[PDB]
Amino acid sequence: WLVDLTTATQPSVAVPRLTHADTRGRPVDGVLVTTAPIKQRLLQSFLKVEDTEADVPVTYGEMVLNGANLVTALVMGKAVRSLDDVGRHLLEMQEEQL
Amino acid sequence: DVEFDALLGSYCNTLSLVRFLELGLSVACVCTKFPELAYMNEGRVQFEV
Repeated sequence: WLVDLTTATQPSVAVPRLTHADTRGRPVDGVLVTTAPIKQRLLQSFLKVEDTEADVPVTYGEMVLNGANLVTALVMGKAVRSLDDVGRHLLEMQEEQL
Repeated sequence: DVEFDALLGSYCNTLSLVRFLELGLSVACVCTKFPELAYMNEGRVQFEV
C-alpha cells in the first residue's frame, strides 16, 4: 500500500537549483505527512529509518527582471537634444536592470 | 504595465529522450537499417533445415 502511494504520481516538471539530500548525498524524491499515532505505527514494523540528518538549502530563490518599463520625465523647452533625453532615459533605466 | 519575469530556482524538463537501444526489449530484435528500403520490392530470407 505504501508503494501504491509513491507510484501513483507522475514526477513534476521543474528541476530545483538546490536539492535535498542525505549525508550520503542521495536526493529525496518525496514527502509523507502523517499524524502522530500513524507515524508511531509505521516506524515499528512497516518501515525503516535509514537516515537522520539531511542537507537542506537555506536561501530563497530570486529572479531576472525583464519588465516593461515606463518613462515619465519633465522637459524644460522644446529642442532636439532636450527631447532625446527621454530616449536616453530608456537606455539609462534598461541598463540598470542589468 | 505587464512585467515579464523568469525564475532562477526551477528549470523545466521539456524533452524525455527515449532511445530504443536503451530498452531491455532490444534483445528480441536484430536492428539492421537500410538507407534504401522504399526502392525495394519483395525481399526474401532463406532457411535450410
